[PDB]
Amino acid sequence: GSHSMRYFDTAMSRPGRGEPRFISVGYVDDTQFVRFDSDAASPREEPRAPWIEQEGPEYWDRNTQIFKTNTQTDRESLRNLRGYYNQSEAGSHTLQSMYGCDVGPDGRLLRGHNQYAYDGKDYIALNEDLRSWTAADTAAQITQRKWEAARVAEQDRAYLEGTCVEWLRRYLENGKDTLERADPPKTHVTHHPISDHEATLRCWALGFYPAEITLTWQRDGEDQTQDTELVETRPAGDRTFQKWAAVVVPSGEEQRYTCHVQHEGLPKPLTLRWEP
Amino acid sequence: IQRTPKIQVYSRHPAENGKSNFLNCYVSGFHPSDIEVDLLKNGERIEKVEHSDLSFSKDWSFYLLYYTEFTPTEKDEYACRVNHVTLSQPKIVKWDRDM
Amino acid sequence: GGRKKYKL
Repeated sequence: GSHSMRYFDTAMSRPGRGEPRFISVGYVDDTQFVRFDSDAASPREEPRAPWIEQEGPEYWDRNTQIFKTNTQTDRESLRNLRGYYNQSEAGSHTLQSMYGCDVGPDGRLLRGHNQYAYDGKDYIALNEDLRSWTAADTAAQITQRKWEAARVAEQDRAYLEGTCVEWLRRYLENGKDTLERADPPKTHVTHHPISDHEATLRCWALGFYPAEITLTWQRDGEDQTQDTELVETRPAGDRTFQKWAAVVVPSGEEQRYTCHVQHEGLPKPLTLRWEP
Repeated sequence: IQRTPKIQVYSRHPAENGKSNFLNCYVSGFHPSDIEVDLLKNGERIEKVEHSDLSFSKDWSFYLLYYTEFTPTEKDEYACRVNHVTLSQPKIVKWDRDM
Repeated sequence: GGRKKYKL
């Protein structure tokens, strides 16, 4: 499957500093398109991608109301969770949630998602069947019991299989020039002496979209996984990403190393080496 | 649980002394979400500094991009200073043109 | 498009 739509919601309590803050950002792949923040002067759902701007007044009003109520729901959920864990009302806590759908090249549902984490630890998750739940502990089991009783999975499923896939398909059509375009990385190898004995060979990948990519080094055709330093893929700010991998090699043996790059915007994977 | 931020300082486009660019400070892999970031020019804080909306990775750790328009030179020193609950003193990372 | 969430 080639695409996904997903919402990343964060609710944070702050006793003595107001009601818990709620923020929700929506994405299509690695492209953000909406944001909602309860701490904004006038909280409303607002565009963060040009292709969502054409959407009408009713679209904005409806999603604004949806997130205002979700703000209340997650505040009540934070209260409940404090109870489930016998925590004091003095501490600060975080309730995160990710939900959405993945679709194939043809637009058909690959899989749905709906999970939560409390203070950075997995809490409850809708299973891939879109019918049952997996709870991480006895507190999560309380949420599971209430959800099973009210038949919540059935509501999430109707959305994840219907409405979510319909929105994703519409967004993909409206933003086809960017959402459906993969930008390949610009690549090269740099060389930095360390001493008379060793040097670093660093391999670059710049300007790529989407973020998914694989850079690896080999000495004499053998992957150097344990000896390679890799940095986390980082956003450039123009929608694209960057990344590098480095290896310290003995002076004079530079030609025994090759860097390999795989990216979806590349027809065939690349092989490069230091060119003095 | 608490996870300390990973910090990367770099430019949007390759650095060319005299050409306008964007200085980026990207913090990731941290929990909880409260964090304070400053972009420094020869030890001084830069005022025109923006940032991306709060979000997180598949493992629940947060990430934020802080950026500012700037023009590199051979003399100027740039850096990112970050404070988070996992840190005793603000951590300062110097911009390395080759990283 | 978003969805109505439920209390934990």
